[PDB]
Amino acid sequence: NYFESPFRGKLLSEQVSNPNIRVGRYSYYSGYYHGHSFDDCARYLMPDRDDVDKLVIGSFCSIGSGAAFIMAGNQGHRAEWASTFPFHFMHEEPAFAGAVNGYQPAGDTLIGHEVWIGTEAMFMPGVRVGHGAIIGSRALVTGDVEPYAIVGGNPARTIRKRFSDGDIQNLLEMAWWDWPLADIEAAMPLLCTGDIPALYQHWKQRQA
Amino acid sequence: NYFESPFRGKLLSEQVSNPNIRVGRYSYYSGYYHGHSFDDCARYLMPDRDDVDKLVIGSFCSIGSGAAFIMAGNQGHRAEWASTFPFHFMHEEPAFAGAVNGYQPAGDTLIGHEVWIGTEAMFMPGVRVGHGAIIGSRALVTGDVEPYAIVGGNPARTIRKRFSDGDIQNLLEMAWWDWPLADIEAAMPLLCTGDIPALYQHWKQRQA
Amino acid sequence: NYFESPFRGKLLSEQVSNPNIRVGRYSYYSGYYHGHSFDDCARYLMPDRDDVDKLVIGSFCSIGSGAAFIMAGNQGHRAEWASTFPFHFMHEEPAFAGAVNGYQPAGDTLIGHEVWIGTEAMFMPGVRVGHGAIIGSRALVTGDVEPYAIVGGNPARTIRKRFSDGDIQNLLEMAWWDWPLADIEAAMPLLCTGDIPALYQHWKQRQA
Ligand SMILES: CCNC(=O)CCNC(=O)[C@H](O)C(C)(C)COP(=O)(O)OP(=O)(O)OC[C@H]1O[C@@H](n2cnc3c(N)ncnc32)[C@H](O)[C@@H]1OP(=O)(O)O
Ligand SMILES: CCNC(=O)CCNC(=O)[C@H](O)C(C)(C)COP(=O)(O)OP(=O)(O)OC[C@H]1O[C@@H](n2cnc3c(N)ncnc32)[C@H](O)[C@@H]1OP(=O)(O)O
Ligand SMILES: CCNC(=O)CCNC(=O)[C@H](O)C(C)(C)COP(=O)(O)OP(=O)(O)OC[C@H]1O[C@@H](n2cnc3c(N)ncnc32)[C@H](O)[C@@H]1OP(=O)(O)O
Ligand SMILES: O=C(N[C@H](CO)[C@H](O)c1ccc([N+](=O)[O-])cc1)C(Cl)Cl
Ligand SMILES: O=C(N[C@H](CO)[C@H](O)c1ccc([N+](=O)[O-])cc1)C(Cl)Cl
Ligand SMILES: O=C(N[C@H](CO)[C@H](O)c1ccc([N+](=O)[O-])cc1)C(Cl)Cl
Repeated sequence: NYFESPFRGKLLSEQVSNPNIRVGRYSYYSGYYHGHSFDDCARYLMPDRDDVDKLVIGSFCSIGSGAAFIMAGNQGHRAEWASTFPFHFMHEEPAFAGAVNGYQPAGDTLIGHEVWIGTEAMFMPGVRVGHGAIIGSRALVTGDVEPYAIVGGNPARTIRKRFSDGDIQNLLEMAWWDWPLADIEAAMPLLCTGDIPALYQHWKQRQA
Repeated sequence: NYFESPFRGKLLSEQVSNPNIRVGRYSYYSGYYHGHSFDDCARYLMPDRDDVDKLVIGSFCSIGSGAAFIMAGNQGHRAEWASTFPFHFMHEEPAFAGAVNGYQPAGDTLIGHEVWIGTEAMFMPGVRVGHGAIIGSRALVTGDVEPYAIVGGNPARTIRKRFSDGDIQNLLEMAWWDWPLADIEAAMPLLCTGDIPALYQHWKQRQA
Repeated sequence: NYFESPFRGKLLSEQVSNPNIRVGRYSYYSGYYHGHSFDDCARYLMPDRDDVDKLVIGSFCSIGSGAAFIMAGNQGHRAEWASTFPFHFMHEEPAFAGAVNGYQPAGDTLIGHEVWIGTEAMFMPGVRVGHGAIIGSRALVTGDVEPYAIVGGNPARTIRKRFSDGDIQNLLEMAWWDWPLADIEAAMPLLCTGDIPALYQHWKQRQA
């Protein structure tokens, strides 16, 4: 097992290896219950091409065991053609030669900052998860998620948002995830409360 | 790992081994992310009896990693009896001797032709998936699916059908999945479009 | 593989090892399709502390392969604070020193008697499943379940109850799961039917 205990995961920056996975600071993944390194979480991601959708993960994300990001767009299957069979890809059968390539990209999968993904959640290709969002365990994400939204279910739904629209707006304005570590340690006492307005002030103050 | 890469699966005809799994041509399974051969996808399927429900898979199916077909009907559990405990099966405890066998078959699980199953989809016992249907990833199929229907969710729902009722009817009439490989290669250019009516004509023509 | 066959599981009492998992008699788990012993089914459960929520499982339960019980309450993450990042736990970065511990227990997870859990069902922290309940496969349980209720889905829903409200009430009154094995073998013929009223009488009789 890549992990020594269920209670201690390892940084993304120290286990990612596919060049198409760009991870941010402090972000981590604890997958003892699935034994494999974060790399294998990005399914169907080619480390060999640069013409493909990439998995981008913000900073301070906490990724739960077994999470999975389905990549490679449609994988060559086209529901809108008469046949969803990847003829073009079965290069070993001649009959299927003239077969055209039905593959088509879906765009980078983006995971914002401070996103908490529950064990075994699965993201479809091309979705974009907003900052602070919380992805429920086993939630199957079929689309974009709003910042600070709480989703869950198959298909994933917004259960509610973490803070007030206004609070959210403030949180987005000060983007503490881009703050110099020194300021993070400074505002620390306030990061451990739900007093966004307090935190906002402390911010505005120091900015001076 | 039974598979060498996430981007290349192997034919069903070349890995199936349980006598109760009947697979069609070109149908395949790509399960690098789950390491095991297709055989273990048919859960609780006995290769030793012939008095059991069988997993039948049509031709040109594309089965995603981790797919799973729950077999053995009710497995001896009966929700309608005073106790769902398989007394009859705990043959090691005498008290549970007179226990009657609550096992009961549910019927062959049938997967039509050209069915695209998403990674980690799970089918309950006895369901029948129609031709061309698309099974969303992680979708839990609790019942029959219509030809060309797109299902997904836990429990799985029809999101929509791939083509028009009429188009569908045409597609079912020419069953290109039973066409001689030679004709398949012939109509190939048209199989890579969504012009069912065009394809229908090309068919009717050649039939002459 | 801890198991020799998909058709024969092993008692809980003979494989559990974490001191915080209290299992009842005859209860068992058949997880050949997931290879690991029941112990690893209780995720994030510390065998080293006694100040933590425990997984309690009643008697005569039939636990399906891959079932999973998410423990450790919130795991230190607090959706209601400005940041769901477990600062207090990243003890290797000084900036995050004053970080307060956001961990908070959710209470023992309780699985009543005669509960039939489907392969791959997942229970959230703190839920309490009532006696006789049936948990559908892949069902994600986000809350309490009623005795004799049938749930399923992500999130799990009650599909219906196994017996009549009255029948249920009778079943709860005679709690056959606490009956001396001798009486269990006696009423055996009636335990293999859906005649709760018959069973009730047979009970009342013998009680005399
Ligand atoms: C690292 C591994 N850790 C994990 O995977 C744990 C991550 N935790 C989760 O995903 C949690 O379930 C959540 C944070 C979403 C739960 O938060 P919270 O306690 O606020 O949800 P609640 O318990 O108040 O329930 C609120 C609603 O959310 C729903 N809900 C909770 N978790 C989920 C989930 N994973 N998927 C879908 N719905 C969910 C409940 O069904 C409920 O509403 P209902 O009674 O109308 O059906
Ligand atoms: C071999 C491994 N490959 C795979 O597993 C990939 C298979 N692909 C899938 O299962 C795909 O998600 C689908 C083909 C179903 C998506 O197709 P499509 O793009 O037409 O769905 P859309 O993105 O238009 O969304 C349409 C609806 O389908 C739903 N949907 C998509 N995928 C799923 C799924 N797996 N389960 C349930 N619902 C789904 C969406 O929630 C949406 O409706 P909403 O906004 O009202 O909630
Ligand atoms: C040890 C490994 N064994 C297993 O995992 C098998 C356990 N079996 C299950 O979980 C079964 O699916 C059940 C016992 C729940 C099915 O029982 P039953 O046959 O009475 O359900 P039905 O087939 O009558 O269908 C009734 C409803 O339950 C729903 N249902 C059945 N199984 C599930 C499930 N796992 N999750 C959610 N809903 C479910 C169906 O969708 C259906 O209603 P709908 O047509 O309105 O959508
Ligand atoms: O095995 C094959 N395809 C599967 C998907 O059905 C394989 O996992 C895959 C995934 C992505 C892909 N792509 O998008 O380039 C190609 C093949 C074809 Cl080569 Cl037959
Ligand atoms: O272990 C047992 N049963 C499980 C299901 O609870 C086993 O996986 C199984 C599956 C199917 C079956 N059948 O239908 O013949 C019997 C046992 C009994 Cl032997 Cl205690
Ligand atoms: O790796 C870590 N935490 C994860 C959860 O994000 C680990 O799986 C865990 C689970 C439970 C826990 N607890 O509640 O005591 C602590 C860490 C922190 Cl040490 Cl960075």
